[PDB]
Amino acid sequence: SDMEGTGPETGGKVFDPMGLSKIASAETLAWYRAAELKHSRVAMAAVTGWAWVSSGGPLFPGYLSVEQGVTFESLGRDGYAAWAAVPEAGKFQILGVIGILEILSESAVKPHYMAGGTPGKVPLLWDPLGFTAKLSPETLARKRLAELKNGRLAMIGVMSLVSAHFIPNSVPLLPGS
Amino acid sequence: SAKADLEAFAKECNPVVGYWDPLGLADLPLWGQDQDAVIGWLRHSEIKHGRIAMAGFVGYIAHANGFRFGGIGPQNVVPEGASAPEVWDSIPFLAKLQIIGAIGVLEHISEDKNFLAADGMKHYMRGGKPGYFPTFSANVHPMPLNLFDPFKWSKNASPEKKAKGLVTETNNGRLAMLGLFGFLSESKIPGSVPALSGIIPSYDGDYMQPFLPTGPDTSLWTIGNLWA
Amino acid sequence: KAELESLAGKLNPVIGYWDPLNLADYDQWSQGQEAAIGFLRHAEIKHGRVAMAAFVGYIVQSNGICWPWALTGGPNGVMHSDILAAGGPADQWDALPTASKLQILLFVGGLELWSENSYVLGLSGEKHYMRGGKPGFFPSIKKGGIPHPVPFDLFDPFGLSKNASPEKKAKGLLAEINNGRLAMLGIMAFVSESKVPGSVPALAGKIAPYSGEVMAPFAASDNLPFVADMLKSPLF
Amino acid sequence: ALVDSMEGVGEETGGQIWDPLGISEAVSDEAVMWFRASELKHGRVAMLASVGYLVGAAKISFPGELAKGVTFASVAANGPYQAWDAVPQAGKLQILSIILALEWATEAKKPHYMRGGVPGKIEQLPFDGIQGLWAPKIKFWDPLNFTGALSAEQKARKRKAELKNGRLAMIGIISFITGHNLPGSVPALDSSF
Ligand code: CLA
Ligand code: CLA
Ligand code: CLA
Ligand code: CLA
Ligand SMILES: CC(=O)O[C@H]1CC(C)(C)C(=C=C/C(C)=C/C=C/C(C)=C/C=C/C=C(C)/C=C/C=C(\C)C(=O)C[C@@]23O[C@]2(C)C[C@@H](O)CC3(C)C)[C@](C)(O)C1
Ligand SMILES: CC(=O)O[C@H]1CC(C)(C)C(=C=C/C(C)=C/C=C/C(C)=C/C=C/C=C(C)/C=C/C=C(\C)C(=O)C[C@@]23O[C@]2(C)C[C@@H](O)CC3(C)C)[C@](C)(O)C1
Ligand SMILES: CC(=O)O[C@H]1CC(C)(C)C(=C=C/C(C)=C/C=C/C(C)=C/C=C/C=C(C)/C=C/C=C(\C)C(=O)C[C@@]23O[C@]2(C)C[C@@H](O)CC3(C)C)[C@](C)(O)C1
Ligand SMILES: CC1=C(C#C/C(C)=C/C=C/C(C)=C/C=C/C=C(C)/C=C/C=C(C)/C=C/[C@@]23O[C@]2(C)C[C@@H](O)CC3(C)C)C(C)(C)C[C@H](O)C1
Repeated sequence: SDMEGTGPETGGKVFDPMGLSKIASAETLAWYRAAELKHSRVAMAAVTGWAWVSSGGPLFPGYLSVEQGVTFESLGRDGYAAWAAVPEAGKFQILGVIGILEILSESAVKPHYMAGGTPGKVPLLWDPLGFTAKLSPETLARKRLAELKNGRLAMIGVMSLVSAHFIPNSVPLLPGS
Repeated sequence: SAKADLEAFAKECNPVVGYWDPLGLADLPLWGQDQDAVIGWLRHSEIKHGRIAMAGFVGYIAHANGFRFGGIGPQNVVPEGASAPEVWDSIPFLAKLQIIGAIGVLEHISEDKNFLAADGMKHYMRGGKPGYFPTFSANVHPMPLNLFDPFKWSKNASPEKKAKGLVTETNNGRLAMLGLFGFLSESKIPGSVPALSGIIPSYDGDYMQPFLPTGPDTSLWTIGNLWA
Repeated sequence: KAELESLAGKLNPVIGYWDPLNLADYDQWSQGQEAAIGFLRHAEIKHGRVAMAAFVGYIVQSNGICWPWALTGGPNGVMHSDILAAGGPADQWDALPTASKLQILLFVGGLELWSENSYVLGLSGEKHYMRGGKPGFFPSIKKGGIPHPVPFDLFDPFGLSKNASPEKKAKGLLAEINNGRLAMLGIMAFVSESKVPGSVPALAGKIAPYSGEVMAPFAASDNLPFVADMLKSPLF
Repeated sequence: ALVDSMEGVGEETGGQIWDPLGISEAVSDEAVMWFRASELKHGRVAMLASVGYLVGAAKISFPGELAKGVTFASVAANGPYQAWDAVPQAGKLQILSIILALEWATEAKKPHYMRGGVPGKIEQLPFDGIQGLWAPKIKFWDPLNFTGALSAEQKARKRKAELKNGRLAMIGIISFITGHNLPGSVPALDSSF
């Protein structure tokens, strides 16, 4: 409906050529915004990682798992090839921490986003140092809109990287590997 | 209050530029510590950085030209002509330790509440004057003369002259920051600044590590040198 | 505005406001329309002034004229006529060491920064050329700042325009606009005659070849970052 | 007492009673007092166990000799699991004797925590007032009066912190033991756990 997210580049109006609303309630629109925000944030983290690792970056100094024979620089510079070179213990640790965090996010917000609440406001994991602890209500909406726009652009970015890795010469700026 | 004072101070620093805060640092709560304390901390950091940059610029010139104090002291170990980054490479390691320790003593005196309430003034993060160094009427043994005005040349100037002096101090500090890091950038990457290309030689060590090239353990002491 | 109708009529009474593109209605900056005509007028005047300067520079640099000064930098360097021995006045810019072009471009940039500043323009009495004000007005280099006193201002340094007639100043502004348009045509005719030999009726066999790009300030001899990577593919 | 007016709650499970299986609703008040006492004893035991297991895993040992002929580092030469079996049986029996005396004297106190006492509030002197037995007046909890400078609100906040840390410590010590017994289960334990 009205919500956040809209602004310039569309005319101040909602963008949905295929309908995908008018079959949605407040609960369904809240799910839409929660999924959009989670996908947006994950995609921003994903582009900030793949871009840093593949292009340049000093990489983390150290060893990564003193027992198995792996080095931070031995993982490589490719995105998908280095992910497979991450040990199974590290992969399971990452997935388990993410699962624990999201299960607690589902069970920790008592006005649930599907039962009231605000979509995308997950407990913890945001500013521990309180950078946005003094921002005005008017300025915070601008930052939320900027988050949404940067997240959509990053969604397109991760899918561009995935397309360039899987089917070569797609996304013409991205190289063949 | 503090923000308006920042606007005014930025106006008298440069009326053409004025208040130039692109990265909004005058609005971040650092330690959840209000606005005025953050402003005081930022101003104190700027003034301290500027003073250290000015002193470092003059010291860099003195070291690169060759300006040894005399005999017997720690200048005896440093070779005649080594460029400024290498005079903090051949002084004794204990000399570096005691220099940094005395700098820390001065920092502690600068923020000690007992040294600061002896002059009747408060912390810069608690409503004080940023960059103010206190007197020495709290030590335990009397100091001959203070740090800010070692002689009594000051203290008769008008407050307006003091404000103009503070503005000149801040501007000269920023310019000295730029100059000293021009020196350090030429000492690492060639052709960074155009004017100093070929003047300052290249350095290999780390500029942020005080004791990675540890100096010698040479005990420059005679008469009663019972500590070996 | 709609005052530019009368100004176009004063520039030429036969052909008045001539705009097939209707670019005065084009709100390219999404400000008020007044800002759009102000930007267009200031751009036209600045383009014209740069073009007359470049035209006279081309004319006096194309026929063996060079200053007898040095431009060396210390016991070696250009003799200030070796640039003249590089060809016509387009290889000369591509022969001015490295720092000379940098300092010239930075001087022009600081001059434009002095032009744009509303605190400097407002201290003279005018405003920015799109926020009202007078297009083409250069503010005083003396009143706005510059803590060490300077001898002269940029516009009218020797003072030989003071207490002039205001209608004479308006006539001078109109003549400046017309001579600016004519000088833009002249300097682009010369720049086209550099690369393209077959253009124009006149100027045949009087212009240096200049196998290079007129629109590339920095040359292949510059040791700035990229640059050589930026000159790895020519064009037409 | 009632499970509603208790100090678990926590912001992690929103701010209501977590109980998903309805254990506290099917049982009476006395079982809730027993559950809180068992939870707090479990949390304190698990906190001490987690700290000791981390110390043993870091190969940190006392400078000296455990038994005459047996160095502390000789026992600590392997992991924490194969250190309990290297302690002499007499020392472990003395440890269990002190623990048995503490448990017995703790439960022997009056207003039992089911019959009027506060669950988890172990009183300061468990070995006081016992005929035929004497002990110094060293307190069990806070021999130094650290929680005497605190107010009521600080005490409530630190009790909540204790409950949360106890639950985390139970998870941690069970993770340590399971990772040693079944390697590859807990990926956070490299080799020496
Ligand atoms: C570390 C030194 C230092 C410190 C602590 C400050 C502190 C301050 N400056 Mg200041 N300044 C400095 C150096 C410093 N300055 C230098 C070198 C110059 C000359 C270029 C200036 C010029 C200047 C102006 C013109 C003004 C200030 C102002 C201010 C105040 C608030 C504005 C702000 O965001 O802070 C400044 C911001 C920072 C210090 C950013 C933190 C450092 C970041 C995180 C690292 C960036 C590194 C990066 C590689 C730089 C890229 C450079 C380039 C590519 C663009 C604040 C007290 C305003 C004022 O008058 O208030 C008193 C103001 O209008 N500054
Ligand atoms: C054996 C240890 C133990 C005991 C006795 C209790 C007891 C209690 N807890 Mg508690 N808790 C524990 C461990 C324990 N907890 C752990 C480890 C966690 C972290 C996940 C929590 C998290 C927790 C929360 C968030 C809350 C409580 C609350 C409560 C109180 C009311 C719930 C109730 O009646 O359940 C009685 C409980 C039992 C009878 C224990 C049954 C255990 C079964 C038999 C075994 C199941 C274990 C299962 C297989 C998982 C094992 C693997 C594990 C390592 C992950 C009660 C006093 C609530 C409270 O205090 O509200 C006032 C409350 O909000 N607990
Ligand atoms: C569940 C609890 C538990 C258990 C079963 C063990 C079991 C063991 N520990 Mg151990 N330990 C624990 C907790 C525990 N630890 C904690 C919490 C610490 C941190 C203080 C340590 C620090 C520790 C060291 C440094 C060493 C052992 C060692 C040992 C082994 C030999 C037994 C021994 O000397 O005990 C010693 C046990 C302790 C000193 C812990 C005392 C626990 C009490 C309840 C705390 C008292 C409070 C107070 C802070 C203590 C100081 C008070 C005093 C200054 C007045 C054995 C495997 C030794 C080893 O590696 O094998 C020989 C050894 O050198 N432990
Ligand atoms: C040789 C075996 C033996 C003997 C002779 C006794 C004798 C006694 N027991 Mg007893 N007891 C024993 C074994 C024994 N017990 C065992 C194995 C247990 C199970 C752990 C108990 C548990 C027990 C309880 C629970 C109680 C008694 C009590 C008593 C006393 C009854 C009346 C009385 O004097 O109260 C007045 C009490 C005294 C005069 C106390 C003085 C006794 C001190 C401890 C003597 C010091 C002995 C010294 C340390 C050397 C012993 C070495 C040994 C530890 C290796 C009486 C002295 C009752 C009592 O009141 O005693 C506290 C009581 O409540 N006993
Ligand atoms: C294209 C290119 O490369 O250009 C290059 C050119 C070049 C030159 C190479 C470059 C450089 C280096 C630069 C510009 C370095 C600048 C260094 C700078 C600006 C250094 C300030 C020192 C101030 C001091 C020590 C203050 C002393 C102050 C003192 C001793 C006092 O407090 C005394 C006093 O206060 C009392 C007590 C009472 C007052 O009543 C009177 C006074 C005020 C006397 C650059 C940046 O790289 C750019
Ligand atoms: C009395 C009084 O007010 O005092 C002063 C005050 C005041 C205001 C300060 C003054 C001033 C300032 C100054 C110094 C102003 C200077 C202005 C300047 C320097 C004006 C250059 C123009 C160059 C042009 C138009 C070039 C055209 C070029 C043309 C037309 C061509 O080449 C055409 C052509 O190429 C084509 C297109 C094709 C070819 O086939 C054929 C040819 C080659 C023919 C004044 C004006 O001095 C008066
Ligand atoms: C105030 C408040 O709110 O309290 C807080 C306290 C606290 C601690 C801060 C909280 C937290 C956060 C955390 C860290 C929660 C962590 C939870 C965690 C880490 C839970 C791991 C479970 C692992 C299991 C079940 C393993 C199963 C293992 C199984 C099922 C097997 O494989 C067994 C088996 O292979 C055998 C052995 C052989 C055969 O038999 C076959 C099978 C396959 C069956 C909470 C939750 O926020 C609440
Ligand atoms: C030989 C002997 C022994 C001995 C000995 C002893 C006593 C050795 C002592 C060595 C000693 C006592 C070494 C001091 C150095 C002091 C320095 C470097 C101070 C610089 C101080 C400076 C640079 C201060 C500068 C400023 O203050 C100025 C001027 C103005 C202020 O506004 C600002 C500041 C504060 C910055 C034995 C073994 C113990 C017993 C045996 O029987 C005989």
